[PDB]
Amino acid sequence: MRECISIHVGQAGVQIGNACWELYCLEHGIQPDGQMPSDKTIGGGDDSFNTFFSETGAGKHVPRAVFVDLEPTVIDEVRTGTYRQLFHPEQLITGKEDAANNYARGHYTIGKEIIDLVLDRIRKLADQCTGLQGFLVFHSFGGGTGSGFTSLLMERLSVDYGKKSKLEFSIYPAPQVSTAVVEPYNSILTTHTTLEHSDCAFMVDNEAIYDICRRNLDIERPTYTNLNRLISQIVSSITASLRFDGALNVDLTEFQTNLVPYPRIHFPLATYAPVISAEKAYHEQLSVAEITNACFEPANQMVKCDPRHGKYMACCLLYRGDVVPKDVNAAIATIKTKRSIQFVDWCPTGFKVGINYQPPTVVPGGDLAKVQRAVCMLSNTTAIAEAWARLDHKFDLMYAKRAFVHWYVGEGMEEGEFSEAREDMAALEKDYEEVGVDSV
Amino acid sequence: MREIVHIQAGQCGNQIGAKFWEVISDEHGIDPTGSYHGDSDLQLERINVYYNEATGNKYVPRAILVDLEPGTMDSVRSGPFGQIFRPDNFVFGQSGAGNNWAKGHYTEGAELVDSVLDVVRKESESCDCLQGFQLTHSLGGGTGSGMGTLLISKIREEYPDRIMNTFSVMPSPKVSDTVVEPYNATLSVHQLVENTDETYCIDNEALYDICFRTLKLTTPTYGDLNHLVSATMSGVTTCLRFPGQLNADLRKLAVNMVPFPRLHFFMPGFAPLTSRQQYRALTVPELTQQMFDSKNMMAACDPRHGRYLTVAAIFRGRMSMKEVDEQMLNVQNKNSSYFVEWIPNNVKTAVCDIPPRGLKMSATFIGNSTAIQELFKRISEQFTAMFRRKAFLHWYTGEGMDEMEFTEAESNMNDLVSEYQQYQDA
Ligand SMILES: C=C/C=C\[C@H](C)[C@H](OC(N)=O)[C@@H](C)[C@H](O)[C@@H](C)C/C(C)=C\[C@H](C)[C@@H](O)[C@@H](C)/C=C\[C@@H](O)C[C@@H]1OC(=O)[C@H](C)[C@@H](O)[C@H]1C
Ligand SMILES: Nc1nc2c(ncn2[C@@H]2O[C@H](COP(=O)(O)OP(=O)(O)OP(=O)(O)O)[C@@H](O)[C@H]2O)c(=O)[nH]1
Ligand SMILES: Nc1nc2c(ncn2[C@@H]2O[C@H](COP(=O)(O)OP(=O)(O)O)[C@@H](O)[C@H]2O)c(=O)[nH]1
Ligand SMILES: [Ca+2]
Ligand SMILES: [Ca+2]
Ligand SMILES: [Mg+2]
Ligand SMILES: [Mg+2]
Repeated sequence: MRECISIHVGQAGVQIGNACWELYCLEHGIQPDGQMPSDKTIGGGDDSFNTFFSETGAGKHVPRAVFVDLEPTVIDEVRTGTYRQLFHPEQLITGKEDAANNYARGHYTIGKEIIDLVLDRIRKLADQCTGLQGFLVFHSFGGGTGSGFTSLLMERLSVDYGKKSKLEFSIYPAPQVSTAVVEPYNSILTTHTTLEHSDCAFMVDNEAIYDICRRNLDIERPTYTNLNRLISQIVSSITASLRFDGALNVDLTEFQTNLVPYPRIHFPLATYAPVISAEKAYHEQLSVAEITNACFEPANQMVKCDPRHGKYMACCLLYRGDVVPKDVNAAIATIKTKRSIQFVDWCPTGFKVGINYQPPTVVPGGDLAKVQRAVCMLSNTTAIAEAWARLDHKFDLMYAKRAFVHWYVGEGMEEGEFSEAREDMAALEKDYEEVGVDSV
Repeated sequence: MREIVHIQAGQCGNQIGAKFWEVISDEHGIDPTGSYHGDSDLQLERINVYYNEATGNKYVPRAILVDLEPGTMDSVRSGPFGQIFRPDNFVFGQSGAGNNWAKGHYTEGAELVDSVLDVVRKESESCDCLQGFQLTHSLGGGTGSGMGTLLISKIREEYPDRIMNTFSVMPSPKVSDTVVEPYNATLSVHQLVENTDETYCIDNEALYDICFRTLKLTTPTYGDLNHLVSATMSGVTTCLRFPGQLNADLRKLAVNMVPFPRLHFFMPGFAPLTSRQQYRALTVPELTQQMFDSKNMMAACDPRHGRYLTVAAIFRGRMSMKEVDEQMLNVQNKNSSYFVEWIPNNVKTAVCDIPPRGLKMSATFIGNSTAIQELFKRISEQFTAMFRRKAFLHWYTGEGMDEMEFTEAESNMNDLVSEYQQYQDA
């Protein structure tokens, strides 16, 4: 019951997938060969970690996950690497030719050749669930597969699973690690196409994560490995309620109720603390008060934007590790009397709190200090629309001259799809303005 | 034998209900295995009101446990007195109700409700003379609120001549799980206005404030709130469970307490409320004054902000009935303005010799006060603050509801508020 199926799409989705599943295994005591000594029920169970892992009769704990990419070289490293025994070969799906940074190739030309196979593989995972709750879809905005194939997949999932929940972790592009000039096109196209098919989407701004690694972990020039380990800690905080039990544990769906006031307004801002090196953490315990305060520091947000210049529609605090309500309540009280936290007038101002008692874990050879306690704040703020504004403006600059548009038209698309997508984004930006205006 | 059938629904409903059965089982001398080990015949005289007798002189709660997910009832079954319940009386689904009245009332709850009614019928069928039903639930979630009120409607259809009694936990922003609680509570209150005879209104903020301010609990838990509620429920049902003259059954209670059919929402109270001086002897005068103290009441409504239509007071323990009568007469004679003058002798007092475990004496207060309108006004305000912007409505329209049903629920509760106001000025 309550199974969740993860789908990792394109290079960013897959490599972030690598980092998350490695981290989950460490959190649950699952070895790279899938064996889990502590699990006394062989070949099945309804434990909390079974939401993310199925079990074979031979005692293997297998991720409820599909990895998909239109070229093979990223997934080949999964097939041949440390956790290769973890996955059944059929869970790892590849084509020969990628989408060349072109949404149109991901959604149409190349994607259509593999979409039926991908859905068949997902169906095989679904059939093994007794109470499937929904999907978690990991992908970049900027890549041709991450944008175009993800959109196609989400559309097809709506048809095949109806209104079964679909959540995204979406990688928003940054110039420091971007690989295509057309990523703003791809971002607007996939955001428009997927908008009606996603229930909730956690955007991860690569520039925000890049900055955090440079500033808080003292990494000179962060690699995807650096970025992905941090992102997996944040993803793990968000899914921990699904994978662990506990008296004070609050289900993600319950936070979701508060986080989505209207279908289109479904983009929470995640903030995570503490991000600190081993050298800085040594002999320096960060209390509940300190990590809570850090959530209202914009430098620690997963998306660059300024909530102090917007309005809140929800604030959720997801704690893990050595944390009790007494300390949380005191920390929140201090914050309410010192911070730029303004809510819209049609929303209650209470902070919603969840506590998972299983302490944070780290991967060997990582940059993050092992800490006793951590917190992920999920807020619904009008400020996140800043991210759309920046992207929409880059789109406008290029599209006014129709730069690179021939690449998309050549693969069968029409200018009509571009302006339709961009108008949807304009409406979204306007939606975020409107929800912030006071009631009459 | 006037049997009562007990139903507990959803997370709040089952956690409080489990505590309730723990508390009254101890009072009746029933251990966790259903065996009787008391030393007083008073314990068994009306035991059949709440318990069935099984083979081997076992007593089994006439209780049905209902939820749309298995978690809380798993905990109940694993709890202290979990094995005392009839295994077949656990009725549950797997998908949950997501804090959504529509899921409880129209979609998920609809799929489960017939199986619940089958167990309700089985229990009713063996009753020599069924009084009616008591339901424990919250109004702020999905299962207790939505499926609980669906249940009440179907029970009324099948048992239209039986009394329906609820213990209903009202949500508060201060002790809140989700922002949609005012939607769920407003939808449910209209159901309760039409389909219950008596509803005890328990405000979670009142419970929290009693724990923090009076009991000096620095960080109250749901567990703490639930022990308050359980103690209160034990007190208010004392007249049903032990030999007595006043309000000895559900119908006679309703006839005494409900002068107008819609105004059947009660403010309960309990004394003593003591912080951990806890050994100090309590006097009847002190019991009486605390029982009527707003701080000892559980609807977060100021009694002095309205008037009492009717009041029932129950005293427990060995004490002077002469002094009880004197003290009760004193309260009415010294604050007579807060009792409506057009219902003569509207304060009834009962005394029961058996006090709650670990106390020499205690007192429970049940008030039908027009000040309860403050509770519904609060809910109505919170409702409108969101509804004016149609915020969070998609959770409900996605289950097939339309906005018109929210508009009608809103109007209905504002009508109720107006109806209280007219008798407060009468
Ligand atoms: C927090 C106060 C606890 C105990 C007090 C000293 C008092 O106890 C005595 N003996 O006088 C009691 C009556 C308090 O005034 C009550 C408010 C306590 C209350 C009902 C709830 C608290 C919120 C909750 O934390 C709870 C776990 C704490 C103690 C309960 O075990 C007390 C017993 O509970 C009962 O059901 C009977 C009435 C009786 O046996 C009572 C002695
Ligand atoms: N955080 C993170 N971002 C990545 C990673 N790999 C790629 N990206 C970002 O993703 C975008 C590029 O899309 P990719 O996922 O590489 O492209 P793809 O989905 O494989 O699509 P095609 O290769 O065009 O078929 C750029 O913004 C990159 O900076 C990664 O491992 N981690
Ligand atoms: N007093 C009390 N209130 C509770 C408890 N659990 C939940 N609540 C309240 O009940 C409402 C949530 O409904 P809940 O019963 O959890 O939802 P359901 O399981 O769908 O009926 C909110 O107002 C909570 O504050 C409890 O154990 N005790
Ligand atoms: Ca197992
Ligand atoms: Ca169903
Ligand atoms: Mg690629
Ligand atoms: Mg709940």
